Amino acid sequence: VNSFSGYLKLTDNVYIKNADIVEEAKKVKPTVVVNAANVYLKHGGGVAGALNKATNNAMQVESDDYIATNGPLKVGGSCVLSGHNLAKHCLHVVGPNVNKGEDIQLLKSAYENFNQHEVLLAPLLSAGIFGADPIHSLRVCVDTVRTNVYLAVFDKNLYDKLVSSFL
Ligand SMILES: COC[C@H](O)C1(Nc2ncnc3[nH]c4cc(Br)ccc4c23)CC1
Ligand SMILES: [Cl-]
Repeated sequence: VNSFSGYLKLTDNVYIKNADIVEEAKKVKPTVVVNAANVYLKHGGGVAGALNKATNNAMQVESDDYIATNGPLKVGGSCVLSGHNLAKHCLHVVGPNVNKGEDIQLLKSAYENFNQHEVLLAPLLSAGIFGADPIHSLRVCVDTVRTNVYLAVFDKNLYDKLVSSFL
């Protein structure tokens, strides 16, 4: 039993809700919140901009030190950093950005990072400003993630389309 509330169950292990991931993280304080990161951990907009803003820029400060030490992530890769006031940990996951020409096949590799964590609160990777089809992202999520994932979808219209079209 866990504290996630109001989710629709899609499969044995995937759940979905129309919710602002920032407000959801603040309420649940999950062990892991997933950020829709880029390789530079520059949290300017989309989900990343919103999560970082909610930490009062502490996520960005921590991220800049991480990059100075380790260099950029790989597309499809991830790193675990602090969850600040939102979660115990933040899993920064880089899905391919279609508006940069990145291989959509890398989306499966990106979701594989979720399997290293038993339970996660997450957005749909590569959706939003990353330019991928969210219906496809949900399909890859369901077919790749085996751990327990709670997906927060900000847009109500998109949420209804994802549920109604789910196979
Ligand atoms: C149609 O594209 C939206 C997608 O659902 C997407 N973004 C989000 N997902 C889940 N929680 C979220 N809280 C936010 C707060 C701000 Br401000 C901006 C974006 C998000 C956000 C890309 C995954
Ligand atoms: Cl977004």
